[PDB]
This record gives sequence, C-alpha cells and structure tokens, in this order.
Amino acid sequence: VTIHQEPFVYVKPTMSDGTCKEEFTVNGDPVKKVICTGPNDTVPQCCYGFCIDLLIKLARTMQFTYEVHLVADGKFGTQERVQNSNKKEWNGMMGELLSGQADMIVAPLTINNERAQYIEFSKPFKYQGLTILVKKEIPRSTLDSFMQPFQSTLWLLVGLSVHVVAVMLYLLDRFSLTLSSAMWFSWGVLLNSGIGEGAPRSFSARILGMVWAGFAMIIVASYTANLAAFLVLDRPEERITGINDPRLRNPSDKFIYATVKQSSVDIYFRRQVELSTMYRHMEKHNYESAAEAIQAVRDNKLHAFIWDSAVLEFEASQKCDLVTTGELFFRSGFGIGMRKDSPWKQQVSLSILKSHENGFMEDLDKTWVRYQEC
Amino acid sequence: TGELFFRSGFGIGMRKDSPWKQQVSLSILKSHENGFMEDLDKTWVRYQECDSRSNAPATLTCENMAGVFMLVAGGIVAGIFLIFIEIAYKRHKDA
Amino acid sequence: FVIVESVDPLSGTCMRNTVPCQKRYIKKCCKGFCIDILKKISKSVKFTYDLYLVTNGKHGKKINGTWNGMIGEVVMKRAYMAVGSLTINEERSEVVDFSVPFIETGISVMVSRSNGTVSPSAFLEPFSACVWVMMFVMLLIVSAVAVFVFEFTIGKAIWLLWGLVFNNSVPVQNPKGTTSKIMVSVWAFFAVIFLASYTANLAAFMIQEEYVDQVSGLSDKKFQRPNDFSPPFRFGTVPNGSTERNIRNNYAEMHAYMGKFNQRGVDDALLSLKTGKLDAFIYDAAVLNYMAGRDEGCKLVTIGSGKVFASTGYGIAIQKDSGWKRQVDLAILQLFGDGEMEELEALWLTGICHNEKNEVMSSQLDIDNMAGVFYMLGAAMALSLITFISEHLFYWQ
Amino acid sequence: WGLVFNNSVPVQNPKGTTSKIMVSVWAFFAVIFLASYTANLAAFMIQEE
Amino acid sequence: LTINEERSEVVDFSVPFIETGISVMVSRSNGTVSPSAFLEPFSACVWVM
Amino acid sequence: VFASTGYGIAIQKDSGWKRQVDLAILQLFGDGEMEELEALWLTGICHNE
Repeated sequence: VTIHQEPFVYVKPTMSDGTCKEEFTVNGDPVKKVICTGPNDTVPQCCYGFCIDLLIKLARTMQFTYEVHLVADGKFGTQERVQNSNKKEWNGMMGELLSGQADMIVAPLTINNERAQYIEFSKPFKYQGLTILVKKEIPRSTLDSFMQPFQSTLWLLVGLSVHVVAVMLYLLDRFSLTLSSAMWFSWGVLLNSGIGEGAPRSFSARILGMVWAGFAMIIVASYTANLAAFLVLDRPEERITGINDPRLRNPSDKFIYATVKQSSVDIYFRRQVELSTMYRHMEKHNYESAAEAIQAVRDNKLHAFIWDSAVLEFEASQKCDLVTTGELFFRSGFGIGMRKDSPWKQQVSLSILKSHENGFMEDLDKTWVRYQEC
Repeated sequence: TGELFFRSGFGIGMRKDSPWKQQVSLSILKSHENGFMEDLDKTWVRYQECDSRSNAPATLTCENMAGVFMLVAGGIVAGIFLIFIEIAYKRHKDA
Repeated sequence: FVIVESVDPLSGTCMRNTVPCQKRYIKKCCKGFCIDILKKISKSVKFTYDLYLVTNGKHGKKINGTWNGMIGEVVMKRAYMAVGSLTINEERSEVVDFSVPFIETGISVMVSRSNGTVSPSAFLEPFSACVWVMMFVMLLIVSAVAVFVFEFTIGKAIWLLWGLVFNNSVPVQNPKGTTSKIMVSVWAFFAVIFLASYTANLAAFMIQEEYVDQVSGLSDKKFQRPNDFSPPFRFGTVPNGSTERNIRNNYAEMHAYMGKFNQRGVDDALLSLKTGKLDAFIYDAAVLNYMAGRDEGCKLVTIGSGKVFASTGYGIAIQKDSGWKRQVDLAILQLFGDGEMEELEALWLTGICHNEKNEVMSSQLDIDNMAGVFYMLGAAMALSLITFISEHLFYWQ
Repeated sequence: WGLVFNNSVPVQNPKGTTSKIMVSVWAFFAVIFLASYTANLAAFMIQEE
Repeated sequence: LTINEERSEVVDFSVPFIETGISVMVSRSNGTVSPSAFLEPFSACVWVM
Repeated sequence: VFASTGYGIAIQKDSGWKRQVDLAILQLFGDGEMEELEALWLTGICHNE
C-alpha cells in the first residue's frame, strides 16, 4: 500500500471496468499497471508508477503474486502518542505493518531512527532526501527599454536640444536650407542615417559636428548601457538558505512555511531542540496533503512548504513557477515495507543489490526521473 | 580578510589597583563620548592612501588602450612609409 | 536585542527556552539572545536569575534628580543585577557599576536606499585622456597623409577623419586618395575598436557599481545646516534617546531642531520609512544593523556603510560593588571565548538581509542627472560661439 | 536593408523627403536593433553553459 | 566502500554512512556556448520585422 | 548519479552490534553531526558547484 504521489507514481480512478489506460511509453515501453482499492477523499482504482514498477520487478526476481492495496490513513506511519491509555501507537502504513495488513508496503517515507528499532528497512531504493517546497516568482523586468526605460522625457529633451543645436549652427552660418538643410543635418546627427546632403565647412560648423557627434555617440552608448540594464540586473534575493535559513530561524507570521501533517521529515524535525520555532509555528500551519502543497504553490497559498526533496524536484517539472530548495536536508531513504522477518528480507536486499547494480533503476529514471518538461 | 574573528580590545596597562582606575574609565567615557577618538581617526584611522576595489573598474584603460590603438597607429604610419612607395608604385611605374 | 510574548496558554505557560517575568505582578515569558547570554552567565557563575518587567523608559536615565528606568531601580537597588542592552553613558557610567561589552555598539542613523547611479558622464570618465591622446595624435597623422596626397579642405577631410573618430556619419567629400583611402582604413578597424572602447566603457558603467548616498557623519551639509535644506532632512530617534542625549551634548542643530522630526515607536521608525515622509532615522547602531537585518524588503540602508558613529557597546549592569562584579565580566570573557556568540548570530545577529557587500542593481532609464553628460556636451555651444564671433573680430581688423 | 544592417550602403539615397522620414523610421528603431545585437551579445557574455 | 552485491553476498554490511555511486571526472578547460548563439537571440523576430 | 550507492562499516555475518548498530547510524544522521562532519570532511574549499 501507499499514498498517491505523482512523482512517485501515477494512480487514478480505473478506466471503465477492471480497466486503465493502456499505453506504451514515449519510448514505446508498455509500462505495466495494477489496481488497488481506496475511498475517494473504498474500492479498486488504477495504480501505476515507476516506483510501484520497481516493486513489480522486485517480485520479478523473487516471485510473489503482487496484491495492490492502498493506504487507509493519509500518513506513512509513526509510533505516536494516542489520546489516552499511554500505549504506543504506530501510525499510518507503518501501523498497517504492525497490523501486517500487507506483505511489503512500498513507500518513499525515509527510514526513521524512531521507526528503526520499530520496523526493519532495506538499503535505499532511490537515495533521496527532503527539503522545503518553494515556488519561484516570474522574472520579466523587460520593457521597450531604449524606447521605454531610456531617458523617458530626456530622450525628447535632448531631442529639442538638437533643434537648438541646429539653431546654433544656423547662427554659425551667417557670419561669413539654413533651417532646412539643418532639419536634415543635425537631425542626421541624431540619426547618423546618412541622408547624404552635406554639412557646412564653416570653422565652427565641423567643431559642432564633433560636438553633437560625441553627444549622440554617448547617447547610443547609453542605449547599450540600458541593454546591460535589461541584461545585467538584480533578480533580487531568492532566500532559500537552508536549515540555517534566517527567515525560518527568525519566526514571525509573515512567511508561511511548513510541511505535511504527520511527516517523517517533520518527524526528523520532531525530535529536536533548535527546531522549536517551526515546531510551534509550522505545526499549527501544517497541512496534511502534499497535493494541497502542489496546488497551494499553484495558489501561492503559503510563503513556503516542505516535503520530500527528490519528490519536489520531480514536481518541479509539474510547475513552471516552482522554486527548488538550496541543498539537501538530512538525506535518508525508504522502500517496500520491512518489518518482523521474512524470507523476503535478505533476498529483497539482494534484489536491491541487483537494482542499483543493474541499470533498471537508472532505466526507470526514464520511466520517472529522466522524464522532464519544465 | 572576510569578517571579524573574536572581537575584543585593549589599551593602557590595567593591573592591581590605581586611583587611575575608575578615573581612567571615565576618561574612556569622555573619549568615545567626545570625538577626540573620532578626531584621532584623522590622526590615524581616517588617514588612507591605498584605494579599495571589489570588481575591477578598469574603465580608464588608457595604458592598454594605447596597448591596442597605439601600435594600431603603428599601422597608421605603416602607410605613411608604405603607401608612400606604393603611391610611387603605379606612379613611378608610369613616371 | 530582546524578545518576549505571553506565556503560552495552550500548554498554560512558557515553553522553549523562554524565561518568565512578572508584570504588575503577572508573570510573562521572555526570549532573545542576550537573555541567553544571561543563561550562559549562570552557566558558570551559577547565580539564580529571575527575569522581571521594566516599568517605563528603558534603563535609568536622569529624570529630575534621579535616573528614570532600570538604573533607577538600581539606585532603588530593586535588583542585585540588571539586564537589557544599552551602552553605558558616561552619566550611566558615573551613575553606578556597569558590565563589560556584550557586543559592539555606537551612534547610527539610517534611511531607505532608493535611486541613483554613478553620476553622469562616467562613460567619458572611462576615456582616461587616451581619447585626447589618439585624438590629437590621429588628427596630425591624418594631416600627414593629407599632405602625402600630392601624387581647410584637407582640414575638412580631417573632420571626415573625426567622423572616422566619431560614429562615421559624415556624408561630405570622401577624398580621392587611394593611399589616403587606406589611411581611412587605419581609423576604420582601429576607431571601430574605439567604438568598442565605448562598449566596454558602457559595461563598466553597468558594471562597477557605487551605492553611495549622503552620510557626512554626526552632522552634514544636509545636517550641520538644519534649516538650509529646502526639503527637511529628518533623522533621529524616539524621545529620551540616550545616544540622542549624547548628541544633545554634541550638536544642537538637531536636539534643538530634531524634536520636530522626533518620532515614536521602535519598529515604527522603519514603518515611517515605509511611509518615507522623513529623510532618515537614527537608533541604536548595531540594533539598527538588525533593523536592516530584518527587512520585509530591501529599502533601508544605514547612514553610512556602518562607519562607526560614537562606537560603543552594551551589557548587563549591576549595582556599585556588587557580588558577581569581578568575575562576571570574566564570564563575559569566556563567553567570547567559546565563540557561542558567533553561534548567537543565529540566535540574534546573523541576518536574512545581510548582503552588506551586494549593492543589487540601480538599473533604470536615463536620468536628466545622467543626461548631465549631454549637458556638458551642449555647454560647448556658446564656447564655439566665442571662438566664431572671435573670428568675426579677426574680420574686424 | 543597410538601414537594417549597420548602414554602410553608400548608394543612391532616395530623393523623397517623406521617404526620408521613412528612413527615419528605421533610423532610431533599427538603431535599437543594433541595440538588440548589443544586449544579445550581453546574454552571450551572460547566460553561461 | 559501497558493498557490492558480491560484497553484500559475502557477509553482513552496514547501513549507508553517506551517499555514493559510480563516477568519472576530467578537467573542465575550454569552450563557450557554441557559435551563432547571437543569431540564436534573434528568435525569428529578425525575420518578422 | 552513476550507479548510486553508499558506504559504511561492515562486520561479520550475524555479529554482536548488528541490529542496533545501523540504529546508531540512524541517530548519527539524527543529530546532524554529519552536516557538521562536512567540516571534518565533506564541505570543500572548491565547492561552487
């Protein structure tokens, strides 16, 4: 059993009757699918994913008929405190393993030091980690630039200044057309467009030529400077510091930053000391549904979210506006259910050994990881 | 260097006990309280010669600017000497 | 410097490391770094510490005959030791015993860094007189070939060589000289690379930022002349300002005048900055460094880059000749010893804003101020006029 | 097209003055197209790989 | 050493101390952006206008 | 990642520390002292990835 996770798997309601969409890959591989039962919020629906696929291959080594069940609760699982009687409550699918309700429940909820002495685990299927779900802003900053963000009024200002300039040249004319050949001339000094009529040979005339010359020269130069301004530019602080993130480290109501309700990652945050900040704030802020995190970012609902990092990296494709976190936070891993003892134990370990040893993992990157759009 | 390492401070000798003790403290109180400290920056701190860059605002460039355009003008006179005899090439040929 | 809230009623009381304090006497928790400094204090000295609220107006400051504030309670001897961060004034020093520096401090002011770039003509500033060097140089070289064409008018052709110098754009009278044509080819690729010199010049315009606004120190042309500035330049702190009192001892152009610009509220200063109705704001220096440190957006900047004004530092004072007196500041010494203060940068100091190096980007349209280059350009008009009518005087005789 | 590319076309300016202002259309515009080459070259210098 | 399947099959091993994998490396030396990226900035607008 | 993997400290098949050892690893990742060990080892001077 597991919870619907798009980066992990693609599981939708079944197509018609015992039916799902039958499609080969974009590479033409006909990725298998299977059906597990669950309520919409308790009946069979369609389930597929490169992870669950890895489960399929796992059986393909050591043969056991693969029964597809879904999760009941929303969380993965944790030994947790009940409301009364002071008895250890192992939650989620983990609890279902305490319930033994399945064989080995596949899931990427990383191995927990808490869950450790409770439940067995194997080596990481996909070495991964957790981090803060973030959505990037939309860079634009553009304009008509030389038109728009260059000398708004001033371009015109020097514009008429050219009229007074040609005026000055006409003053230089009469001390030995004057309006018109200037209307071509100094206007050309603006354009440098080569009308080709001419320029006066008066001693002051060509000097003024050097004058408006350097003028417009530095003017177009300034246009280039504006080009850099469009090109080189601030793109201001993206935050995303890390476990040391001051905004995080500086609790206030402004930024809304949290993770899933009853999260093994938030469990890594659970036993802690310095983490007490979000352990208070984000706790009250914690949503249960990481899907509601995907949409919440699509909603720009919070100022921040947190979940399985690799998962988000995959979701980064699903969101053009997403913001990847800075670095890794407390890397760990998960996989199929491991508890009590099974002949599937050392065997399954060897299955992993083939997995990373072979490329069917790296192959499955095409099935999931290598698949990328954004 | 990048930033501060374990800031602390020192001064005139302070040991055992002296009437100069609490007095001297008050002297400091005047010191930072007054500007004779900040004044003394002129005597020492504010005195500065070597500039401070971060990037390389070399925009002056006139030396290397000569480091291209100067020898380029070498190419300019290259026709003063060359285009001389070249101006005498077809000319002197038909002279 | 310090933090507090109500003790959490959810659990009924405080949590985390929060330290309670009574208020008339309702206990309430307290947070903040220097609080934890007090924690680390008994962490060696081992003296029980029970926080308490302050009645009015920060530390003790001379009111009528007596200090009004915490140090007033010290005069009242209401506590063996005192907490809170204020650099001890000479007065405050003269009042009673104080601590060793907990952290650096000083006088400071601050305002919003908003708009400006590099001043105009910095492009011309990149020329470095080489423009003049090759200017006259290539000019004479042009005259040379002009003479070499034997196989005013030639001067006008040199003006064409100035088009070769400046952006071409001279339609008139290409010289027939083919050797002279290659002479034009000299300035062709070369002067082309001079247009390139304008290019890279414009890069260093875009590159090589400045980030400079007015800070003259304790006073300014915009401060030492308080009534002179047409728009009033407002900078200062809230009433009963200790550092202001130092300024009240220093210069009256503000303690006199700034009472006008005087404002209330601590963060409310940064708020009025969001309003920006006043020029700048002064407050506890390093504290102000935290003011820029905690910034909803990038607007404000310290007056100056952090050049120290009335450098100082705060600590936890106690009564004259108190018990912990001697080895207390020693506990401070080890406190600096372990570097746990550098850790406390997290607890307090280290900011999210930071980037005291990074000046961001001033990118905007061209400014009339930036057009001042073109102003100095057009300035030569009347000058060439003086030379021209001067030639008319050459025509008078 | 010289108006489009770097001027540098010596031949036969048209006598039309309205056509002259028509050249003035591509003048500042196409000038900003040279600017487009500029910023283009920036993103060449910028936007590493 | 990351336990090989062999190494795994040999005897007991540990849990991951740190991530690892196969890798190769070489000196990053010389190259830029490939040619014509300037033309790449045109985005067919050069054709449009 | 090429052939992603990880290392550790192996022991004999069915050794004494076996079970709770990797648990000690678990807490080891717990305190973040490995993130500290970036100093001791991982964190590089080159970096700038």
